[PDB]
Amino acid sequence: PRHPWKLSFKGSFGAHALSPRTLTAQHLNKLVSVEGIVTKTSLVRPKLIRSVHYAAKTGRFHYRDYTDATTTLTTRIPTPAIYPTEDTEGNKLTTEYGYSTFIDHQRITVQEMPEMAPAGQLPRSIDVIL
Amino acid sequence: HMRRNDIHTSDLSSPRRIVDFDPLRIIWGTNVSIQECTTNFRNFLMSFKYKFRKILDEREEFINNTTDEELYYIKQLNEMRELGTSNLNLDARNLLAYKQTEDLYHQLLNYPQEVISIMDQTIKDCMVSLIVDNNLDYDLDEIETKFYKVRPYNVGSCKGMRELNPNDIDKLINLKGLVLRSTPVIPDMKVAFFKCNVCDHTMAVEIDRGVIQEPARCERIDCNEPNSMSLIHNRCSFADKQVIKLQETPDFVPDGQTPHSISLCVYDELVDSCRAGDRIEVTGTFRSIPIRANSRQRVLKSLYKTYVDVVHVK
Amino acid sequence: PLRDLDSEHVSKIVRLSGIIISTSVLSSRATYLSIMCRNCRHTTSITINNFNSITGNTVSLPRSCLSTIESESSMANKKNCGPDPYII
Amino acid sequence: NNFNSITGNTVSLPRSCLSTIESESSMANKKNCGPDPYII
Amino acid sequence: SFDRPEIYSAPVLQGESPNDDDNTEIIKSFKNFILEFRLDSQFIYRDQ
Ligand SMILES: [Zn+2]
Ligand SMILES: [Zn+2]
Repeated sequence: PRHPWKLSFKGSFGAHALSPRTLTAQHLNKLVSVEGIVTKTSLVRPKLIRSVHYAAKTGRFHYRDYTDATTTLTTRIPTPAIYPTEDTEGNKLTTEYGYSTFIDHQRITVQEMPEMAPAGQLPRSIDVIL
Repeated sequence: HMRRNDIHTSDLSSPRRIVDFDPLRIIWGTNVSIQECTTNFRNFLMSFKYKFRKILDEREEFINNTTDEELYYIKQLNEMRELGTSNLNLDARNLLAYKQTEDLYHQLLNYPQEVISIMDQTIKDCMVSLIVDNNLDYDLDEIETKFYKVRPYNVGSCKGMRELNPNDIDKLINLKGLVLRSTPVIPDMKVAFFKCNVCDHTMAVEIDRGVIQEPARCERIDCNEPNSMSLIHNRCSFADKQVIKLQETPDFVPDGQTPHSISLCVYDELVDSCRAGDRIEVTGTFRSIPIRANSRQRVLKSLYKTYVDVVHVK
Repeated sequence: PLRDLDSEHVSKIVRLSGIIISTSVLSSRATYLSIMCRNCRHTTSITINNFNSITGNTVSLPRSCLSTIESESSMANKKNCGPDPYII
Repeated sequence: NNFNSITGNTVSLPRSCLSTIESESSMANKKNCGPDPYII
Repeated sequence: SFDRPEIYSAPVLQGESPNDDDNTEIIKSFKNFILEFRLDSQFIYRDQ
């Protein structure tokens, strides 16, 4: 008959089925399943992935790709590529929304469920990026 | 020498802003000709009678002989010379009444900054000519040192502040409102006084469109130390500026409009002329300035702040 | 004459006669040079029109990136590119 | 092995690259990595 | 995600009185010398 395929996981996690209170730093850099209650749900914001620009003098379409530490599991060199307001030859670039790509981004706060939270102590929470 | 702070003055003698379009000379950005406006307002001052205003208002059966046929502004200028008065209150509809000034009325509404200065200059010239021509006993010197200013009013319908548009900036507007409070008298710097630290040489610099040029080096030929002029804040001269919070009560209110409150600035003699709680009618030019986002930075906000720069209060 | 050159002729146009011992090989100077930031990817152009100096670089690459001071982008994506971040 | 400090980095990333001072390779390929060049 | 704001100019007023030490006046005088110089009957520098 282009987007890369992602993965999702189900099944028993054993010692990785945890709680926001139970999460410590020994579980860092590990795949964990966390049961809780959502308290904060931030605004869904678009994140620029590739920006497409037009040079009217040469009549050409350029592009630039952007990345951060959130989208990748393996850390690489942080290379901050600025937004190109001009090309190599010095011509002015006009940005082309609609041809640029934006990926929806949200962050939620998962707090431990009050049913299995301690009845007097303050609850613990974590941030999840979707 | 205190000048006028209600309206920023314009230099009639200077040909800087003058551009010729084809002769006839026009201030750049306007359609105002200095010579033509001076001649038209002079003819209006010599030849206005209140029966013209009665004719304009379609009020014919109410015309009387002892008042309407008398030269209106001639007798106002006579009694203004007699009392030492330095202000002329000009009704804007009187300009529409006269045949030569219906253009000038429009030029008064669109470009008050140049037109009001033109009226001030020709009022001073007429003040001189009224004692030169009729050979009065008054000395010319006190008339010359006196600075005469005009206050136009009744400029039109009192449209709401929220019904104004950005193309109405620096136009004469008229607003009926209620005064809620006023700030104390604020000193605006007009002349700055600098003294050299090592030779005590003092110089005074006038302000130029809100910017004071600090002298980097001492003006004397003997002393030329960089960064030696220090500003003394108490030797320099200031001007009065007051901000009044007005609760506008317009004639027409759109659907679901909750009344707002504006800030209006008065200067010089008009300071403390408005107390809290009175219903007044303010005419003045519609101003907008950018507001600094932070105190430490000079990065200004893109959205402008609008206020009314007051000319006349009724 | 070459022996009459004094300190009063410094930075003045003088006319002097003589003979030539040696003409050196042609060095390559840069008139227009385009530069790119190492990691910031900021592109800049330097045009130089003063080539008459010897033993000293009167015009050089900037010591720091010029993207921050320009504030060209509304997004403006502490980040420091480092000392001498431009490549020709 | 010391986590008992508060309000202050007793142990931090090195200010400069440690490849030059070690001289681990016989090649040793002026080159400066820059201030704070290490990433975690 | 906007572009570069641009700065541009246009001559409107006459400006201040020109000074012979100004760079613009020196450039204009040199331009006049190049265009208007005659050796005997021809513009040698313009033709050159
Ligand atoms: Zn001094
Ligand atoms: Zn950079």
